Amino acid sequence: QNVGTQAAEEPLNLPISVCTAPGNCQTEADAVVLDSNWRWAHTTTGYTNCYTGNLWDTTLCPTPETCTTNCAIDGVPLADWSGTYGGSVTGNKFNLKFVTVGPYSTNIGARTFLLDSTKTRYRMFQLLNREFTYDVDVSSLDCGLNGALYFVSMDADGGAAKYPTNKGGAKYGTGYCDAQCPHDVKWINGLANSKDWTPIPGDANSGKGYYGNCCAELDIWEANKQSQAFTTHPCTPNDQTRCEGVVCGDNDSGDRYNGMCDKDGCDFASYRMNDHTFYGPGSTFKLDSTKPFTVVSQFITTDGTDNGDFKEFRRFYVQNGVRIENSKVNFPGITAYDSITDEMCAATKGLFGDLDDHKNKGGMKQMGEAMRKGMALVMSIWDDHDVNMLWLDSNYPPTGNPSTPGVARGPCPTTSGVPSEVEVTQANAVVSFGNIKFGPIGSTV
Repeated sequence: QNVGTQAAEEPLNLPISVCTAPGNCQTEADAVVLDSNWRWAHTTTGYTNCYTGNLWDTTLCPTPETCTTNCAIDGVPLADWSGTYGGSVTGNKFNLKFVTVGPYSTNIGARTFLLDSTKTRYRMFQLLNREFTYDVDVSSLDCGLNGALYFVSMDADGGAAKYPTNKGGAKYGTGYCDAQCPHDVKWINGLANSKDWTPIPGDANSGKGYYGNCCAELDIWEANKQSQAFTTHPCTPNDQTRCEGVVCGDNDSGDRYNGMCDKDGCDFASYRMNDHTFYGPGSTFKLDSTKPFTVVSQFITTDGTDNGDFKEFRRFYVQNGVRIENSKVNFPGITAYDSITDEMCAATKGLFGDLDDHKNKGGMKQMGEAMRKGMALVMSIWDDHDVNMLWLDSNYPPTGNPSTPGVARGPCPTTSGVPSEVEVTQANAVVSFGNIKFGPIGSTV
């Protein structure tokens, strides 16, 4: 995309801490940028929309190459972050509102990325043999909503170096890809994704174009107050790849397990792994989701070095000063795993009857190659038009028997999560991600 002249791009400052040992950290002066999907797209030398609601203007955008010539994406000034998009920062805490009813329109959901101290590139994290940690508040997110923090194998400059027609790069939140190979990305490989664009029924704001955009993804946190998961999604290859046909692994053509990305990923979700009491909204759960807590993630390698292969994603929590170890897998004949490993993935997927696409895509080792190259940090809040978040917090499939291992993922009703309902009932939901810390293992708490 070209860049417009109607509004200055002003990302929100967000300090994080880079640590060398327990309680010994230095501030890093980073900032948050809005994904280019949420930006106003209009004529390059005027005011006229190129995209409105969930459609491209067919006169300005008869083809992607003409679309891209005629149109531009514009900036988000400070005032609009809060007024239009519902983003704000207080000290080292970032807050994202699910629904923001602005002056002249309504915004639903948000995806944002962390920029480095220059505000010119994404802050890339090389996660192998490191620990990443943050404080979270999800007490106001219920069934159907997801406040997610995760990493993806985006390019640090948004693709600007590879794609000449991308003039915005990271400064305009360009280049989003993930292991779902999404077709709802509006700009891919520096071009409008306007070919064969189709609105999403029941989503006034989105559609799906001809291409998708795939890359590896490491989900640190997929959650609401009812259920939470962490998940590895390798791809072959791991880097940003525009896809079409079977390579995207589209759910709608029966191709979920035929594409380049592991779509299901290898998940550790406490409730699905059969500990219903570990996490939930109340003081008698082990971890109380009505209150804020710290989430620690350790990326362990085969040799304890930056050069080894990734072998294990470990997790623990701290809440009101109390260290809380992860829950464990709880099924007869299955070892009580408390972390993600290749072995854990094969045992659990074998029990659940799930295809081990994680292993087919090269497993922990392949996931770690992505982490070694460096991944971008994403913070988002969203509802789910395809499956109503039932995969995260209910029975999936909803017709499945919940005593069958793998089906039950949380206590929410199978009728929950309908976007038109949650956008009313949960209009005030807000996720907070704060006090981010990154360092060697053992250094962040």
